[PDB]
Amino acid sequence: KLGANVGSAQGPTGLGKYLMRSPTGEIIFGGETMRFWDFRGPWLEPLRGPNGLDLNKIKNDIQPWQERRAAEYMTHAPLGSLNSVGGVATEINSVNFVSPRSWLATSHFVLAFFFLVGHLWHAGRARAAAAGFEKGIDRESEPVLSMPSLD
Amino acid sequence: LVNVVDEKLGTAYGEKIDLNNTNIAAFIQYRGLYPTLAKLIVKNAPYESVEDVLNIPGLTERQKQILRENLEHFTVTEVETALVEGGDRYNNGLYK
Amino acid sequence: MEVNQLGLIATALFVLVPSVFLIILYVQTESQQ
Amino acid sequence: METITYVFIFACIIALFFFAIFFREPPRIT
Amino acid sequence: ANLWERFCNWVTSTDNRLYVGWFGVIMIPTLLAATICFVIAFIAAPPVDIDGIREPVSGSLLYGNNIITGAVVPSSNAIGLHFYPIWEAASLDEWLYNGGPYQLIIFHFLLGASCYMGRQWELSYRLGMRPWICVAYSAPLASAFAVFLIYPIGQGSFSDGMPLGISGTFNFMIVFQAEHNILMHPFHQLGVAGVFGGALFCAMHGSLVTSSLIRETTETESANYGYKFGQEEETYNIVAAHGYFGRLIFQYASFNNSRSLHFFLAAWPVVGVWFAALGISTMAFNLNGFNFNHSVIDAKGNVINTWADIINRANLGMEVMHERNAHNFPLDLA
Amino acid sequence: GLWTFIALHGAFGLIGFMLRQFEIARLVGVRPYNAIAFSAPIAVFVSVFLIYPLGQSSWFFAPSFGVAAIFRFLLFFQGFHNWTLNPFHMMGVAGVLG
Amino acid sequence: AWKGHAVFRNKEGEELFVRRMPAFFESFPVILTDKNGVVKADIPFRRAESKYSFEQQGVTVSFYGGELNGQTFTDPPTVKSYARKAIFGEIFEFDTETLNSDGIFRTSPRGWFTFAHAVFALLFFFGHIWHGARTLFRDVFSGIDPELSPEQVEWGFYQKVGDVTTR
Amino acid sequence: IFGIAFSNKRWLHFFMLFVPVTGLWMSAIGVVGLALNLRSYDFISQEIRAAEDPEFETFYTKNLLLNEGIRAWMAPQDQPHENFVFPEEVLPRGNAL
Amino acid sequence: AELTPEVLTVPLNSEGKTITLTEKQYLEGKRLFQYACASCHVGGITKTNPSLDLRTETLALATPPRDNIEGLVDYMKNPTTYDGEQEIAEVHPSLRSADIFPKMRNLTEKDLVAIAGHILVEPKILGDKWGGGKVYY
Amino acid sequence: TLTYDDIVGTGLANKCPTLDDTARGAYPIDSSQTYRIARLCLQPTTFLVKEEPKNKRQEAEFVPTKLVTRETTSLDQIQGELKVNSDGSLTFVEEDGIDFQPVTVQMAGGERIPLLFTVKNLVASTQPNVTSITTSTDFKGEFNVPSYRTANFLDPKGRGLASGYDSAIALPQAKEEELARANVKRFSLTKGQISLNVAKVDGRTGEIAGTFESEQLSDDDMGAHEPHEVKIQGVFYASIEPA
Ligand code: CLA
Ligand code: CLA
Ligand code: CLA
Ligand SMILES: C=Cc1c(C)c2cc3nc(c4c5[nH]c(cc6nc(cc1[nH]2)C(C)=C6CC)c(C)c5C(=O)[C@@H]4C(=O)OC)[C@@H](CCC(=O)OC/C=C(\C)CCC[C@H](C)CCC[C@H](C)CCCC(C)C)[C@@H]3C
Ligand SMILES: CCCCCCCCCCCCCCCC(=O)OC[C@H](CO[C@@H]1O[C@H](CS(=O)(=O)O)[C@@H](O)[C@H](O)[C@H]1O)OC(=O)CCCCCCCCCCCCCCC
Ligand SMILES: CCCCCCCCCCCCCCCC(=O)OC[C@H](CO[C@@H]1O[C@H](CS(=O)(=O)O)[C@@H](O)[C@H](O)[C@H]1O)OC(=O)CCCCCCCCCCCCCCC
Ligand SMILES: CCCCCCCCCCCCCCCC(=O)OC[C@H](COP(=O)(O)OC[C@@H](O)CO)OC(=O)CCCCCCCCCCCCCCC
Ligand code: HEC
Ligand SMILES: CCCCCCCS[C@@H]1O[C@H](CO)[C@@H](O)[C@H](O)[C@H]1O
Ligand code: OEX
Ligand SMILES: [Cl-]
Repeated sequence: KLGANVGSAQGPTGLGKYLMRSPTGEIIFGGETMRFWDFRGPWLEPLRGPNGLDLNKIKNDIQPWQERRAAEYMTHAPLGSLNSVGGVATEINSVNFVSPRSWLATSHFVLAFFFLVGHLWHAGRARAAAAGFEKGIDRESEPVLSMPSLD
Repeated sequence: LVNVVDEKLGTAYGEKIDLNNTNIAAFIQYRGLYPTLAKLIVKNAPYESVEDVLNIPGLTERQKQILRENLEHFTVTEVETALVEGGDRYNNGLYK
Repeated sequence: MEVNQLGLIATALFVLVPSVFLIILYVQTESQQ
Repeated sequence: METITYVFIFACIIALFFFAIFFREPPRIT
Repeated sequence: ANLWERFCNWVTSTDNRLYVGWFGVIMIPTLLAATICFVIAFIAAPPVDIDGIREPVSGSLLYGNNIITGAVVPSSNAIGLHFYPIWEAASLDEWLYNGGPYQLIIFHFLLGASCYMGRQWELSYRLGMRPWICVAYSAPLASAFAVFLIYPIGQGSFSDGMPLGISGTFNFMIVFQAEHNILMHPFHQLGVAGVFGGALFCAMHGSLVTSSLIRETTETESANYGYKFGQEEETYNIVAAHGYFGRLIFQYASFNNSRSLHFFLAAWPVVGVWFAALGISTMAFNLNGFNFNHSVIDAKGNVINTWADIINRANLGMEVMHERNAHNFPLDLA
Repeated sequence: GLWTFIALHGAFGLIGFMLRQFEIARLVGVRPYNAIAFSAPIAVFVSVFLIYPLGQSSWFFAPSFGVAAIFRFLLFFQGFHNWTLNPFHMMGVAGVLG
Repeated sequence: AWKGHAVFRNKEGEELFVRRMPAFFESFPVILTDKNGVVKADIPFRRAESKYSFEQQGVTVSFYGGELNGQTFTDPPTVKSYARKAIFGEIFEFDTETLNSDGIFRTSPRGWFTFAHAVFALLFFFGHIWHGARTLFRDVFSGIDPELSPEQVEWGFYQKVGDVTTR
Repeated sequence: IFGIAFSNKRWLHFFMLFVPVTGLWMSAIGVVGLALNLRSYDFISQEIRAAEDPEFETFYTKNLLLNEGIRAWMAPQDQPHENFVFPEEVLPRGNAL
Repeated sequence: AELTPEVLTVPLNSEGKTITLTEKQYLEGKRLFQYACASCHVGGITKTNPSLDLRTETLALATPPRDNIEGLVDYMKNPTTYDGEQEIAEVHPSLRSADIFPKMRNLTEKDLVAIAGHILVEPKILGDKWGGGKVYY
Repeated sequence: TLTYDDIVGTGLANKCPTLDDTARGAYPIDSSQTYRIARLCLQPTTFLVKEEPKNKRQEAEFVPTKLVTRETTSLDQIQGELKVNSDGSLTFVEEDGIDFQPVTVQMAGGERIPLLFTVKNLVASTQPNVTSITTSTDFKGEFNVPSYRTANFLDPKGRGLASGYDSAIALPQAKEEELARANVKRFSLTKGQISLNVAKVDGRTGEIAGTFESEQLSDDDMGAHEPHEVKIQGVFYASIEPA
């Protein structure tokens, strides 16, 4: 809007400040978000052409609802503190926000992990109990004593 | 061996809005310039002299008044490649 | 790289003097009946 | 020289692993 | 005895100097791949464009690193979470520029170490042991997953995986503090209680057992010769150690039961490190440490700084300097 | 004043605790390895809370007694001392994690 | 040789003073204030919103005493060189060739003496603990009494701990 | 499982005493060094190379940039008695951030 | 220091008339500001366009001037670009665009005044912190 | 007609359109009409770096290199005015487009050569009296090659041009003169030449394609070292349309 030709704007690194190529050539957003070019969303796809982000569509066809949606989503990034201070870790208190996505992902990663542990616990124990040594080694029948030494 | 940006700080560029080099955000410093005139001004750079800014095609009378009112805040110096490449006049990597 | 050249000998001795110490102690332990 | 030193020390450690594992004092039950 | 049966018997044999087992069948080649690639890369790999901005970082010894600064450098930010095996590269030179060795090493390693856990269960079963040593090992393992895999997944790039190097590790920690304020996260704090506490109980137990060694030796010989491998009788007096420690604190803060004591010794650091791993794994999804920035305000509304605010100043230093050429837009959203 | 109060009474308190380890060990008849092991926390406390600021300009740069205050101490040691690069710290980390 | 005392002035002729480097800092920004401590010039990191650059403020340096006595420099790069040195205090000419000096500060014998002796003092504390323990516990150095009665270490048996005459 | 094992219980428990105790003592020595700012701050060879060669980058130089950030951004509030006034323009910052 | 009537006295209009807010008004303004604005304007900056902040000096140099209650209330009804040249209701929350910015729906005139009041008072309290960004955190 | 989902991940996104081999036609130029290049696409296929002799009196040659920064090399969506000159020649003036790509190629021995492959501000003209673009038309022109890094770029010790330290802060009392070249960043702006050989013309659609050769300098790392001469060969596509 300020008059930049975003297609030809060279960033400090030499990669495009706004637009660059993915490792397979698709036109993608620049800066760190180069990692996120696999992202697909209803607000972004109208700017997409066969080769990725289309510079003519970018120049001519960006609608206000897209600007709105991008502003909203950018300012509701799933970053926030445990006491629900929204934003990067260095942000000041003001916005009471943690994304539902962070809550759901973290909760279920924790649960999934502990359930993997419960699986190890109970599978190992079930094996031991079925074989008959979950309460410990029989002193009079210690298997290792019947085994040849390793050296 | 000279840092040309530091050097330019020793010119009028370090005092006023250089129509040929200064990043567009600077135009926020004075009433009426940002974003419309600022865009027109950066787009039609470079300028041989400050009052050339009044010759931009399409300017309304209002816009010319605003410009005339701000000519003292403007300067021109030689275009510095380091300052104008990279689209840096539109976004020079500085935010807050 | 402009490393400090004494580093080499400093490292060598650092490894060798105590290692040798241990080796002596060990070998004369093995040779005891 | 530094590189040679670093890699040498490292190589000695791997050799030491070998001897410590395969040429250890056998644990003997008593 | 047919060939498959013979092979299975050898694989699961309790007579092999190193137990192989079925988990070992996966473990050995993957760990060997990870190890060989790691050694070769640590010594000789050319610089890697970790942050995808055509700014290669030198990790190997031959390219100007010592043991402390050296690293296998994470794969490029341009790759993100894309799978980058050697055969996806046009050449080895490309693969190396973009940090392929990192992916090869951490995938082979994570597989290998998972199988190492499985193998601990497995040998325990062949030997007629109880099964849960592997559960203790799940804590450092989960930690390795957290920093090599989960955190990249959440942040969308292996370029944010922990580097395979000492100084790289420090880099990862500092940036993590900037972006998640991990110090202020209770899971990291529980982690610190886990390892501080584990160290403490390690010295504690060590010192108490050592303090109550039954006299079996003369002063000119190592007390260690007073224990003989496989002897049936205990080598220290747990009743004396208990009398001592019980009087050190009070009687009911001391363990008289060796089983419950040793269980405690297992549980404390394992649970603690589980929380540490969960900290990294949940901050992977940007649920970050406590934020009390400008929490204390005076009657007028002046910010009254607390130590949290000083911490925030340090964090800001880290944030603004890290990856100094990689950001074009004002917020670092991953 | 409370900072020196706590640091000093704390120092002598630690001395007292180790003396207690020796005393009870001696009464009960065990070897004093618990006390000996406790020499390490005392070395840490004395070096971090006393010697370190005594080398610096003032007590100000000692650690403050608080959770976040200690976190600040950590971050300060990274930024000013590059303490993670220190092989003595590294040995400490090996000791604690090991 | 002493180069002489650097006196920095701005275009208005105010004397400016370089903020000296605190011992804590491996590196330190170059900041010049007036006598009242107000920032009047500096060496900017980001140039694009710089207000206090030597070039904007017309900073000069004049030397009094030492080898540069009577001289005044006005070109920004030179002035900035001297300001950089000025954060270290008085400015000296050094021979860096003879020893192939690397430009990085080293501590004095005061530093090394202090370090060595604080460290040895601290380690010898451990020596004291170890040998004191050995002295006072000589009887149990190789281990505790095989016949240590459980009731000597269990509670209440003796009124006084470790005193069998108090059962 | 691991190739080597304890076979001596006394040595095992002594070792459990030895490891963390020794670690803490070592860290203590390092901090005694930091009392005098006798730091392990730099690798001189790295700095010489990096000073001369602007394409040379390691995790060590990266971390120094982080430290410089920490110092500049935290010093004025962390050391109020010094009265550090650091104008925005002198604060070290990468692009955008 | 405290939140005095002096602090709570702000320009009502460009003519120099002033209005004195209540403490309740100011706090309401803070709450409403957090509710409808702070996601972009936390601390008086602008996350989606950092060039324009909410410092009173910036507001004063806007067209038409926004460094007073009427200017800010008008802005929340019908926002313009900084030079007044364009109406930006379609991309900036406003009463005019309460259909596409639904949080603006439950805002009343009274509320707009409170929010305005907060925006004008806060820099009198926080000084450089207001609109200063991370440098002053 | 392919879509983004057909193409994504294939490498096709970095390739220029080709024309059928039937396209040996002729696209008529009406010297009274103004034309436009609606899309100019340059796909490099080879990167050659001029070797640098020791005796300096022999001949320097261009050696082949290995591309290590993947399918991120093509210039595309370049547009600009196509003017008919007094003498019947056509001049393309580049207005805008994705007209640069950082490229790193590697030489035998492992030396990496970064360059800003670009046609920024390309002005290119044909032979005089072009009544029709044909397979014998060719464009020759000049373009700007700005510094590979722009002014904000910070080197690993945090030195830069528009930002950063102005000294080697890790060597506080080193003699500065020896470090001048590394401490003082310089922004180069050089020129490059390019030839476009038109090999295919669809006169019906105004589409042309062919091969190109461009020459330019590589990265000088902001004045820290000498750049290399780079020769770039490839194919190009352009669609002409009346404006
Ligand atoms: C699927 C699990 C899940 C998820 C993702 C959420 C998510 C949310 N809840 Mg809900 N909730 C849940 C289950 C969940 N909840 C349960 C079980 C209850 C009954 C207690 C509630 C009752 C509830 C109320 C009353 C409220 C919420 C609210 C919220 C929101 C704010 C959360 C917050 O601030 O927490 C604070 C964060 C914590 C308290 C962290 C807790 C850390 C725990 C204790 C660690 C435990 C780990 C593990 C289980 C222990 C292992 C031990 C080991 C030895 C094995 C957030 C969207 C709030 C809201 O905004 O509503 C609109 C709100 O007011 N929740
Ligand atoms: C234990 C043996 C083993 C295993 C599991 C792996 C695993 C891997 N190798 Mg390694 N490798 C090995 C030995 C092994 N390697 C050896 C001996 C060599 C020397 C020749 C190598 C040399 C090598 C190179 C040079 C590379 C790899 C790479 C890889 C990764 C990708 C492999 C792939 O795409 O296969 C595809 C998977 C299959 C063909 C098998 C799937 C078949 C099943 C039946 C169907 C799917 C079901 C699914 C797998 C679930 C199974 C669950 C199970 C419990 C039943 C993966 C981590 C690549 C890498 O690291 O990328 C970064 C890579 O570049 N390997
Ligand atoms: C892998 C992570 C890791 C690990 C394992 C360590 C480990 C360590 N760090 Mg390091 N650290 C790290 C990363 C790590 N660090 C990083 C990334 C940084 C940033 C540079 C630091 C910065 C740092 C600093 C600044 C310091 C350490 C120190 C240490 C050592 C502390 C030992 C200790 O327990 O003191 C704990 C304290 C004591 C043992 C003193 C005695 C405590 C008494 C007995 C408590 C009794 C209280 C009583 C019971 C009442 C309780 C009251 C209750 C209500 C609270 C230990 C070696 C310290 C050190 O080296 O000391 C020499 C130190 O000063 N670290
Ligand atoms: C921060 C980590 C940490 C804490 C909190 C800690 C705490 C303790 N260690 C003790 C023991 C030990 N620790 C040991 C090895 C270790 N200890 C370690 C690390 C710690 N040890 C590590 C890493 C090791 C490995 C070598 C051993 C071998 C022992 C014991 O034998 C002994 C024990 O009994 O354990 C069961 C107990 C000493 C009781 C006492 O002196 O009462 C007297 C109380 C006094 C003298 C007050 C001290 C005052 C302190 C020094 C300053 C004031 C502190 C404030 C009150 C609180 C500040 C809190 C903020 C910083 C957040 C106590 C539970
Ligand atoms: C760059 C490419 C590099 C390629 C390298 C490929 C190497 C392949 C050649 C291998 C030649 C033999 C080497 C092994 C010798 C041996 O182990 O014998 C020791 C015993 C003896 O074997 C025993 O051998 C006995 C026969 S005899 O006594 O040896 O004659 C037999 O009876 C018994 O069943 C059997 O177990 O072997 C075993 O215990 C079973 C197999 C153990 C294998 C363990 C592999 C562990 C690898 C870990 C990976 C990570 C390592 C990282 C570094 C720490
Ligand atoms: C309002 C709140 C509502 C409720 C909320 C609930 C919150 C969670 C409550 C948790 C309660 C857990 C009970 C577990 C009992 C148990 O494990 O018994 C197992 C043994 C048996 O005890 C032994 O008991 C034995 C008899 S028997 O086995 O119990 O039958 C006996 O032989 C032996 O001498 C004796 O020591 O108990 C122990 O020996 C362990 C003692 C210490 C407990 C350690 C727990 C795990 C370690 C802590 C984790 C780390 C945390 C911090 C990390 C940094
Ligand atoms: C599938 C294979 C997976 C494992 C393969 C790799 C295993 C390597 C194991 C280490 C072998 C070397 C042990 C020598 C020493 C040795 O042989 O010890 C053997 C010793 C046996 O103890 P005993 O109780 O039998 O000894 C009692 C008396 O000898 C006391 O005098 O074991 C220990 O003391 C355990 C504690 C030390 C264990 C230290 C492990 C350290 C890990 C390695 C850290 C360095 C790595 C640096 C990398 C650069
Ligand atoms: C993000 C989506 C925003 C929210 C939510 C709100 N504002 Fe905003 N504001 C935003 C932008 C991008 C801009 C710049 C607009 C432009 O191009 O000129 C603004 C601007 C303002 C201003 C003018 C600032 C000035 O002149 O210096 C004001 C006074 C303002 N915004 C106030 C405001 C209020 C009161 C809000 C909540 C009701 C609010 N804004 C929400 C972005 C966003
Ligand atoms: C362009 C430089 C002009 C001013 C001279 C630099 C300040 S003084 C300079 O500083 C050096 C340390 O860097 C010393 O080695 C040397 O002796 C001294 O002349
Ligand atoms: O990559 Mn490694 O670090 Ca996770 O934030 Mn964003 O990205 Mn980068 O910046 Mn900060
Ligand atoms: Cl970015």
